[PDB]
Amino acid sequence: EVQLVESGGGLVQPGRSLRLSCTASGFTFGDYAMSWVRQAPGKGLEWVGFIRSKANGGRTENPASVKGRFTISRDDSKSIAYLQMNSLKTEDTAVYYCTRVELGSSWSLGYWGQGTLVTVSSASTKGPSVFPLAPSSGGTAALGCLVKDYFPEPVTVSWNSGALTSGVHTFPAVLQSSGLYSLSSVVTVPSSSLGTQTYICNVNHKPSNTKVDKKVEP
Amino acid sequence: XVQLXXSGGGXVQXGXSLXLSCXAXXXXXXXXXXXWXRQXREXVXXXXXXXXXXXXXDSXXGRFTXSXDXXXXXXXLQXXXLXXXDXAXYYCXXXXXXXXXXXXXXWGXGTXVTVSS
Amino acid sequence: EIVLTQSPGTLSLSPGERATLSCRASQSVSSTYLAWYQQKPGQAPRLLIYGASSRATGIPDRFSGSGSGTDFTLTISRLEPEDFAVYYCQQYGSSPWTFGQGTKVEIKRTVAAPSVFIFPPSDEQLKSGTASVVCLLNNFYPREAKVQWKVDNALQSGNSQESVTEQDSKDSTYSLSSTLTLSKADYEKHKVYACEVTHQGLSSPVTKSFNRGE
Amino acid sequence: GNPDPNANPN
Repeated sequence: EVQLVESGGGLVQPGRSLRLSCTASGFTFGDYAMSWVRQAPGKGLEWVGFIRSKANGGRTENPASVKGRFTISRDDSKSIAYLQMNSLKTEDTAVYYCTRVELGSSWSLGYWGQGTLVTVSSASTKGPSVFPLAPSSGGTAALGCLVKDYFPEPVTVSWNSGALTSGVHTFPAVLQSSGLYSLSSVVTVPSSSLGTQTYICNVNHKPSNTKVDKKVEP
Repeated sequence: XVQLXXSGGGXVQXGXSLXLSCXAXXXXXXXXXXXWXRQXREXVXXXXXXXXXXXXXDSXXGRFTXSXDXXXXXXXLQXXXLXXXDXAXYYCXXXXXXXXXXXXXXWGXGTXVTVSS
Repeated sequence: EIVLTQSPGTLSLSPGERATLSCRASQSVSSTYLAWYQQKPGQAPRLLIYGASSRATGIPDRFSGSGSGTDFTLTISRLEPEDFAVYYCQQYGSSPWTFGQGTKVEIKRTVAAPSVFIFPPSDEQLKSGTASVVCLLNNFYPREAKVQWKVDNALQSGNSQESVTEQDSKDSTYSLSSTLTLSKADYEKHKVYACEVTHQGLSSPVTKSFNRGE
Repeated sequence: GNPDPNANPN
């Protein structure tokens, strides 16, 4: 099974450098050209370079749009491909995929890793403020929690420590103009249950080592 | 403004067929979705711009179908396998939002369809 | 560079129907150097077709690619539930390698109007000097919807943000949140807060409201 | 640039 495990991503300041690693396994790494492709949030795919096999000279090609800020290298003895990114800009925020270039006369991108998120921002690392969204229909009531002003992604939200999963919607985060993220998690329940049942949202933000439990009352 | 006129109603037996028409005036409808509603207000069907598809309520899916003749400024609702509970006044409305958010600002007066044996 | 323009932007089709996707190149591309990729939300792309017409390993027969010159097509003849995804074309015969902007093939289900809920700000948040008001549109299809905020029956056009879920993998619906954020001072200048929702499945707008301090 | 990654251009 082809594996392309990207690592080295995460939060980086504007203007700084970051080196991504692609640890490959399950194939003869030295035989193949390798390529990096990125995807900014909500956007399409953009090629950001490839490197040829040693047998084919081992040299790279990069798109002019990156303005020579990126360098691709490879270590065949460790089966690792690298993407060195310099002078990073907020526009470089994206999921970065490592890919294997197929052999032969049609060199498509045959295999893709999961990708690693690179976030280029100067925002403060902080846990969210968690506020209840209080229920107040036609037999169905909605409640939730507002998970406001955290950075960076991700946060994880559960309800009643995972005992409540049916009807839950945790919305994709929105980047506020402040540079911090916000989202809401909601759940629909029978209106008849509001007077008696207990609903607690659990919010975990690992980058800030924060864990919050909030009881949501009518 | 926009004036809409439904026609083609009638009295049919269960399992029969009818074809409703909605003729528009005051605006060319080709850029706009056209929707059918009924008062058996239940959504029935919408024909978006050509290429953007037709969408249906679960109560009529597979029995009713919409189509467009933009040159005649008209949309149609083909009603097959009619049931007694399809007896209703059927309305057409134009979605004035070309991005399809359902801004139904102009309505026809409705036409009667009755299904009984 | 070679610009690849895909059409249409979004294709809404029922399982069993045929999907035809177009990819147009700003200049001619040898068919040997055109590929198609499938990507689902949260997942990496995967190769479907290479060399315009050759299926990658494990790709079912219902996928076929064709074309030449500046015009390439991907046909999915009988859509299965797992075929609904975004599809990207790519050319690798000219430097730089480029991708199209993608075509979303979404699963079409019957129309479902949203259920609407409104939430006032919490007492805890108000103590901090900010008031967030949330409007929820739940389990609707198709995706297009409009949310308008009205404050003392006056339309409020600013200070709001929206979030939409991906299409639900079980019932193929969408949900949407709109969040109006004001300072505590501005929030206390008005009595009635309301969100007004339109959707092609609603014959007329649906309003939910509350009175500040009740 | 040279778009062929499976051959030595230089």
